[PDB]
Amino acid sequence: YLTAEILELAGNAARDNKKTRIIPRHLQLAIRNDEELNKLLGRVTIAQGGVLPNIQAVLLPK
Amino acid sequence: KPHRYRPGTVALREIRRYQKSTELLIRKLPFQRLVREIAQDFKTDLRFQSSAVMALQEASEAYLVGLFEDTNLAAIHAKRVTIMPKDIQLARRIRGE
Amino acid sequence: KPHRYRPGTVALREIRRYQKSTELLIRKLPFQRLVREIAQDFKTDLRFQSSAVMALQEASEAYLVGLFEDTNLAAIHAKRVTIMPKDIQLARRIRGE
Amino acid sequence: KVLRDNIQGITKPAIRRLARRGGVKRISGLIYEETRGVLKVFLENVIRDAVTYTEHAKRKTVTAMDVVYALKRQGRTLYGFGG
Amino acid sequence: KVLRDNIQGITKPAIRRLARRGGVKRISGLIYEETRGVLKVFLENVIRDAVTYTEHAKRKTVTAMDVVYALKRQGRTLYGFGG
DNA sequence: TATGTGACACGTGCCTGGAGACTAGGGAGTAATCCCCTTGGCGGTTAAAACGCGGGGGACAGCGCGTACGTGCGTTTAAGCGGTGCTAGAGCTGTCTACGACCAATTGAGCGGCCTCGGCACCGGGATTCTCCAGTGGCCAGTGGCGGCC
DNA sequence: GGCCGCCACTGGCCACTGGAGAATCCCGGTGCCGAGGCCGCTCAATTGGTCGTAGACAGCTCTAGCACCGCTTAAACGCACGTACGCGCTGTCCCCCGCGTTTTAACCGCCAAGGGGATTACTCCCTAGTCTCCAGGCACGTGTCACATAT
Repeated sequence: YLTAEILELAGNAARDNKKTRIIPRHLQLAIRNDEELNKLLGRVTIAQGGVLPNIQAVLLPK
Repeated sequence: KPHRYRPGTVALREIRRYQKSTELLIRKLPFQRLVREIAQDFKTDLRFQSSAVMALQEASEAYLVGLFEDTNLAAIHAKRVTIMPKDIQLARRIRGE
Repeated sequence: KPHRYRPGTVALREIRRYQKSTELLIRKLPFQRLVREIAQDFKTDLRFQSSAVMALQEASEAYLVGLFEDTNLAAIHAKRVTIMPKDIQLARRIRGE
Repeated sequence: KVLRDNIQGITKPAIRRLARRGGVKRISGLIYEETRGVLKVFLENVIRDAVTYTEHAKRKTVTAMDVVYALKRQGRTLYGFGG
Repeated sequence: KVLRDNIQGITKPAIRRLARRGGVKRISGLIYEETRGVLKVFLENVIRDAVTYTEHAKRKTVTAMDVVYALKRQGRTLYGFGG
């Protein structure tokens, strides 16, 4: 069940990134944007996952 | 005049780039050399799988990055945009080290 | 003239007192009421050994106190002495809560 | 029979006492209820697991070593009641 | 064979790259050597664990299996190395 | 200091859990080897690291100031003691069966090996997109002239 | 006739605007090598049957928690009131950052050495298990001084 749902998330992310085959960046973006999965795996690190695109508001100009 | 971007513009651009990117950010050979150097301090003549070195690089980069977002949270919490040594010291102590 | 201490002096005095003391700072029976209320929201007719309620207590203010030294370090980090709830949010986020 | 408000049973002076134990000398007024919510969050986070252990023991009454277990699950190991 | 100052091998622009991935907009000049010390302390902790695993394995060859054991032992579990 | 008390520390029955003798067998220690994986080394090749330099943006000092919270004090209440009743229910103990570990077989699903190919990496040309900087008018206050007044 | 207030010009400052320039993506084309799918092996998953036993159940019990009731008193609560604290403004120096230039060493690519991880084989050292037994520590009980409270 859990592999099926994370594979749904990964396939959705790959189709968002227009890729047929899933990559660890898709895995990172999928696992960080599901709050139950993210707080399930806050201390679990993915090889070559990268980070979420996240910029604080005061970092933006004006 | 020659072109010149204002400060922070290129910084935000590379922030977006490296958030977009997934690759390792430090050079492979000096990292492996440092790993061998510090592992020699505990026991002599240690041989390394390159996969082990890459795992160390990956875990180290992720650990450092997470510490850096904590530093960012401290800096914006301190009403500043420039990170400071006391921010990292605070973040380490709050995490419990 | 009725004596009045300047602000912070008393607060430091019971800071020293409660740092000296080990006794529990929570009214026990309202805390037990809150435990039974929250636990009833998941399972009805829950009965409690009093020692379990006690253990839940010192666990609770252990978490709360450690949160307050974290937030106090955050507040003095921000060059302030009056604590804000955003300090608490910062501490919770850095701890990964 | 049921209860509706006991979060206010954790009074503002009790929170003030804890902050003095935390070394906090000056406390904003916005602090108290937000801290009540935070501690409450910690409370169902522990008591859900405590109830889960209690029902899995086929007991209806909560026992203390179940609380000891649920607290060491959160990385919050407590000494003096295990066993 | 014998090397000394490879902590400086983690160069300052590499630290800037890590910071920009970390969302840092501005970096103080005092940051880099501190972060060098921090990543240092972290790395001899984890490779001390790795060395202890490897000598327990009666090996001089460090395996990534030992590495991922060490990282999950410090609560920093890494995926993707055969674990 | 006084004290009086109950927690704490120690005497005592006990039984059960640790230990002594033996056994069987099997997990681990050890020899070989080999080969695969790791180490060691040269040479382009830049990307990256470093160096420098103006210069804007940001930490930070100072101040005012208006506030929200420390401090003090009387009140109500509800926390806390303590005392009784009583029961759910945790928990302890016979029972016998579901159920699952264990032994012989055998296979077929799951893993090693290969091959290829198409998803995907790389590159180069447009299109885009943003942003930063030169103008661009409005606004506001500075400023000189003018007319009335004394 | 000079002065003063008014009035109209004016210059500088500040928000707005268009365009240029460079970064960024997107589109199309090209190679190229991991995906994955097919094929052969094998070992372990399954089937079947057995023995023993783990635990669910039944049943009791006694005990700990729940409720209540009354007293008490300190804690909470709420109001008064001062003061110090966030904190925004202003400014000011100076600190990294963008933009180059140099330079250097990382990396790839290739090549040679060997060594120790892993694998198989053999062995035997050790230990789990069984029977017997007895004493070590635990429950229970009971005096007693450390110290909490009081002054």
